[PDB]
Amino acid sequence: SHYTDNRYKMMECIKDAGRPFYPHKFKISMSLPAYALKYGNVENGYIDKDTTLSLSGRVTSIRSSSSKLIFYDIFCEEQKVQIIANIMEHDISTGEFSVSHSEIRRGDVVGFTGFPGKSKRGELSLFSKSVVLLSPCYHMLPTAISGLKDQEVRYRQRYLDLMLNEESRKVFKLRSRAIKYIRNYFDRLGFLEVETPMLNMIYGGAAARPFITYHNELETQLYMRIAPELYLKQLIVGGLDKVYEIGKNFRNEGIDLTHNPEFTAMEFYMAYADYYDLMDLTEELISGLVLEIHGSLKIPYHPDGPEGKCIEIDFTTPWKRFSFVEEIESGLGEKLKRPLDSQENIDFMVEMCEKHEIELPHPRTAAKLLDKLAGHFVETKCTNPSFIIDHPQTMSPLAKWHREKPEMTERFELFVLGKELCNAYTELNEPLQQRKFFEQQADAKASGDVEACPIDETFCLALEHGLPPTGGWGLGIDRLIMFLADKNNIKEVILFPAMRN
Amino acid sequence: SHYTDNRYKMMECIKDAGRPFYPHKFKISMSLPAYALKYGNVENGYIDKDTTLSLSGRVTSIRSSSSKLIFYDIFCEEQKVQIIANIMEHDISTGEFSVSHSEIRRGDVVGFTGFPGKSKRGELSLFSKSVVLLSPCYHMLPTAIDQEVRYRQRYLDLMLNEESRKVFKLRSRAIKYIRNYFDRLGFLEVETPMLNMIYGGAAARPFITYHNELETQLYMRIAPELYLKQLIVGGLDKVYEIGKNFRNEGIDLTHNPEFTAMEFYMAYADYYDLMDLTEELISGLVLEIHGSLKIPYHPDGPEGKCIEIDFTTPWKRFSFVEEIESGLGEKLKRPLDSQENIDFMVEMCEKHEIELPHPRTAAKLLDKLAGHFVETKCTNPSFIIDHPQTMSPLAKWHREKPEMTERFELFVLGKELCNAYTELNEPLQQRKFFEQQADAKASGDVEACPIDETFCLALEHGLPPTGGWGLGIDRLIMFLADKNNIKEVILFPAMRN
Ligand SMILES: NCCCC[C@H](N)C(=O)NS(=O)(=O)OC[C@H]1O[C@@H](n2cnc3c(N)ncnc32)[C@H](O)[C@@H]1O
Ligand SMILES: NCCCC[C@H](N)C(=O)NS(=O)(=O)OC[C@H]1O[C@@H](n2cnc3c(N)ncnc32)[C@H](O)[C@@H]1O
Ligand SMILES: [Cl-]
Ligand code: NA
Repeated sequence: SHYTDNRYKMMECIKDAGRPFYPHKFKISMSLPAYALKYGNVENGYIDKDTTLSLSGRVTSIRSSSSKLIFYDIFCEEQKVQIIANIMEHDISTGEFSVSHSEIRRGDVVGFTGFPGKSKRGELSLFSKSVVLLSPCYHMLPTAISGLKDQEVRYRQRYLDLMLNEESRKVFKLRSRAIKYIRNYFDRLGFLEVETPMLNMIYGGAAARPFITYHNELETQLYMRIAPELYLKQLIVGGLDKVYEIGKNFRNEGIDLTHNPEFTAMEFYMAYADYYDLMDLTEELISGLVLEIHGSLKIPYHPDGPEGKCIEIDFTTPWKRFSFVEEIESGLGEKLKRPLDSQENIDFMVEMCEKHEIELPHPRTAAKLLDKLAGHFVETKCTNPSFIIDHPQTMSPLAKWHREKPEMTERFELFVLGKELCNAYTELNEPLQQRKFFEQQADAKASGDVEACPIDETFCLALEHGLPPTGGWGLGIDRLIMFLADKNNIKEVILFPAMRN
Repeated sequence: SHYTDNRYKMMECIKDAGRPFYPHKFKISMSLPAYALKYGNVENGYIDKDTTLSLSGRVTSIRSSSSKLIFYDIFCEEQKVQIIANIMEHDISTGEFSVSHSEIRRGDVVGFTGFPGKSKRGELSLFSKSVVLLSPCYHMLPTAIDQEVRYRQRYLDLMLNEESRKVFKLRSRAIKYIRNYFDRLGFLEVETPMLNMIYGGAAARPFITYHNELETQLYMRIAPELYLKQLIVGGLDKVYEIGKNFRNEGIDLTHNPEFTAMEFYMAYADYYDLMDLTEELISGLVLEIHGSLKIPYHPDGPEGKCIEIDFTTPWKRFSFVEEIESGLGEKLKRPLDSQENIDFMVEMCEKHEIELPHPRTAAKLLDKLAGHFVETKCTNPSFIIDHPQTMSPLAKWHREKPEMTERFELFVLGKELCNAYTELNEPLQQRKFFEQQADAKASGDVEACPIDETFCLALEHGLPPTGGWGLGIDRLIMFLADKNNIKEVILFPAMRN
């Protein structure tokens, strides 16, 4: 592009002519938002020639109306301000007027000094005496994201999206706001926020394939964590009673509209809670947060982008419960075989998948087949926030056996519009069973289940020191933002999402 | 261990007799802190047989004073309560008195139900009618805190040693204060990728991993710097991030392979602004935690000697090259990255018995000299300033000093806490300095970073004048909590073997 080349040449001409080249420090008098706050309500034509002020931002517009007069718009911290540069007011010690302004291009980061007020037409303005080129833009910028080459430019060059698209900036402010609300909710309950390792000698705490790496000096392989669950429960053994953690998990899996290989999760562990308590807390936290952002519990959503239809999500509590096995059997019209992990039920579930054209998982463990059946018959019923509850033990190796239902656990997942938001349970705190389920996990992994975890002996030893009855819970922060901010693509709520190619 | 095997045998006998086996839910009437608050003032010997309460904690002591009377201490949420179990009050529907209590051991997590009050001797007590085993402990616990056990079994350290719990509460309080400092300034907290196609932003060897679906090698981030600056190009003006970095390097008293760093980027700041902010932020936090700017520190552990660290402002500044030349009694050769000065710095390291770096780049030699001559003088919080450009590939050239940059490091007791600078925002130079890093890496420098074209393209869209800054949260907690081992401030630190 000839434009980038010429700009470099211009900057070389500036630097070798002794003129301002990338000044180190520009001292603004106030922000542009502060400027609009102080001066936005003056009368049209008002100017305070007794006050000199320095302002800075990115040039979004240049218009020379005459040989004597140049109009700029600059933008900074969500505020636009017009600069009126009149040759009569020009500080000639900064160079001749026409030379000073010939160095400026739309998109440049620049400073101005001048008198505050309002043009006779009512535009909030600075009547400038000087202009300083702080940081030039070397590329021709479009006017909006609509002028970009493709819309993947928004994700690969996020600075362009943030520069040109106010809706993108709003998303990441909302994301911060929601996380603040969430922290405050648990801080007020007396929780302690902790950090537990993202480098693990043994990965665990979820059904997910890990990233593998290696520590040279300790001569050992490590896994990026797929979940903090196993460390956090050890803190409850240690007596901290209420802990939470907000941070990244790493899952070496495919990317789609609701999966990024790193994502932000919150987990908390509350001694003496069970999953009934956790269901009530989930409803209270999420509906409070929805109310905080939206002013009611019925919020809009565009499932096919904003050129599509607009639906309503109703967060009114209490939310519907679906029982895992019962809702599958209602969809099938017959019962699963018992025990659920028998070879007989495994064969039956295979024949049910092929009957209902459900893509088989690999390998064909009972847990993975149950999950496929659930995704087909149950998760698709979850339009408004719904709990899917009481998952079979065989697919929940860390959830405590259900106090009433054989073969099930005290577990729930929260689903919104068929997408999973939360995973939670009464915690398994019995070491014999826990060891047994770890062995079954290790067996599945050895059979090719890349989402099954190895046995963690350190964790079994911790349970032998006595984990109090405890309730635990995990939430996908990014997926929460998708719903709060009305995005159907997770790449909209992560600043630098993973991209192919 | 016979004790562990025997406890498994007890729990099977319990399960097979239909007796309580890991109850799913125990509803406490109130917490032990709440119980202490409500009844801790009643007269001695007082008892309210009209009020029945349920309490739970971990058993810390069992005294079976007679066949009819058993005293327990339970502990939960930092509060101890005594349980007085008299056979005449026992709910025999839960088992005969002797059978119910034969199932409990020290260290078990248990619940009790009974009447509130105070023993005649004046101890806050529950006069219990029942006991329920909630989660047994299968191991004999010591009265008190190898001491490497504290780090490999952190739950035992927390269970038994209040000081360990105090540290991690202090850590939380400190991070809260820091978030609040920047939130009130209008900063926006952000999250940038920990998996990187290209590592950069620091001098460190990365961890290497691999994403199978995309068939691409990846690095874990050594720092978020390059992404965060892209956010200032995007116009967010004031951002910060608090999270893990990953560095594939040796562990010692101040290094863990993952650690918690805070970085922030402030449009229109330079490094003099950032020095003033560092002073205000840190001294205010020290004063908040300690009630003065002079605090104790034990460099050789708690039984060793105790010194005083003084955070009174303004803090000392040391100029990087000038202080080295003071220590040498002679001047470095110019330019500092010429082969002549590289050879001269090698001579100076041999003369002063400073171990040589590999490879022997100007930058790493300069670092070794500074480590010997300048970092050692930083007892109280001190800024080392104006690093040569050759060791500062992302820092903007000094407005006055040739070959130097507008950079500082904060040191405390000879340990690095902060690294900050006026950000380089001129793309031509930045490309040149990335090319020199790539050359160093190709010559064997495993801490030099490859060229990141996506960052250079970002700078061509115009990065405002900006000041940026990183802090090692863990190392800060070390001084605030008076620990000389980074393993004391990280819940699950990395361990050898
Ligand atoms: N002891 C109770 C269980 C706690 C949570 C458990 N350790 C766990 O990790 N569950 S999870 O369901 O695998 O992850 C929690 C949430 O993370 C979200 N998640 C999972 N994978 C991804 C990906 N790849 N991107 C984004 N969000 C994701 C989703 O909302 C899940 O409900
Ligand atoms: N643009 C301004 C520069 C910002 C910081 C820069 N990106 C950076 O990473 N500097 S750093 O010095 O490499 O890391 C910041 C701090 O992290 C701390 N640190 C570094 N390595 C470790 C390790 N290994 N463990 C613990 N703490 C560590 C130490 O306090 C450093 O001052
Ligand atoms: Cl002393
Ligand atoms: Na309700």
